[PDB]
Amino acid sequence: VLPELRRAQSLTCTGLYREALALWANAWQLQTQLGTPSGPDRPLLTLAGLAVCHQELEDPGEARACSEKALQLLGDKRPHPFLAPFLEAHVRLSWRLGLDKRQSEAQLQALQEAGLTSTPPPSLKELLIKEVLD
Amino acid sequence: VLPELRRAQSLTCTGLYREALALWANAWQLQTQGPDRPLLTLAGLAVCHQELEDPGEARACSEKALQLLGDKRPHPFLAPFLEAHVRLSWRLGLDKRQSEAQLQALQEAGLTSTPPPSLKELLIKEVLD
Repeated sequence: VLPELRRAQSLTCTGLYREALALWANAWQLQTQLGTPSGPDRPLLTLAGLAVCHQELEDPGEARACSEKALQLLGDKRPHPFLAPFLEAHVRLSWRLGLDKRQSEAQLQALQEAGLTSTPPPSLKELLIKEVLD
Repeated sequence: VLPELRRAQSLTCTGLYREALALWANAWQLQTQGPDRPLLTLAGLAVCHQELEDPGEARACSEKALQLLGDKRPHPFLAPFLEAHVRLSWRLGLDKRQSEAQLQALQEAGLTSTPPPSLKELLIKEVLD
């Protein structure tokens, strides 16, 4: 998705809003099914691209829809994918070193007791390799 | 920085941790010169330090990561987005009271600029390489 965002970004910065819009729009579609997102600065960047291009073009209605979607994402209690893998690595590394686990534990058992990550959470290594460097 | 990170990732997947650590660590101090590349480098360091049985460096790395993630600053996109929402709602004769109240509170507390940054500003300033 990043080569497309790259091009959409340059096009938008030059002022080719209509050319840019389609690129942001397909990148949005990619993310929304094939990942839901993953980590939410890229969705937000995409929606910012859409909102700007729609305003310039000017579908203020479509721009307002983009803003709504963004504010929902921003308002939702969505942890960031790396928070669970780090809590787990921190609980584990505290054991290896004979140190306290219970604030990192209690936090991982609240993300679990409220549904925000799996019991066994994803691991640092899992997310490391699955991350695309595009 | 990306060449160094993808090269580090592939050695980590290959199981060559000492080699990959050297790259992750160098990629870290080049970023010294949006928490995702940092978080990922720290995950690279924490995974390699751990495999090489340097658990303390790994825990240190994971400590920074938990710091970066505990950040209490508003998401940078929040204010630009409220501004856009208020402006567009007014233009279109729709309700802006809630979003405007939220923006005004951020402005009053000094958590954003008093005409906030625009969506275009953040679009420009963001780096994808």
